[PDB]
Amino acid sequence: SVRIAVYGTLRKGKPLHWYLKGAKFLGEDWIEGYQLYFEYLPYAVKGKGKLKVEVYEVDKETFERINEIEIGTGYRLVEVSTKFGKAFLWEWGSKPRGKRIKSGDFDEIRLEHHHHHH
Repeated sequence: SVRIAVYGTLRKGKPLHWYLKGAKFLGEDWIEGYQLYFEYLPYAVKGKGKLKVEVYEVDKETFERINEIEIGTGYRLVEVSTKFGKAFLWEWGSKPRGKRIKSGDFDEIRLEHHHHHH
């Protein structure tokens, strides 16, 4: 069993969340020392600010499957502290791209959707 903290693509409702359909959701938390950027993909890089994450417990097979996904190419595995204990997080390994999401919450993009269609 591996504990992971996801801030983007793997979060509930996001493009790759189906990989976590069998995982156990522990709750959300905030990781200090990270900034969030978004172009076509979400990027968490070290910097001043806090990052919203969803923390899950996944089995070995599930973790290995996720860590094999092609899109994970540009991210590297790091460890972060969460209120549920240490967890792994996929940190973007290059300069971030796209606009900064000031709230540190990937859901800010949905708020934009809300503003345009509702």
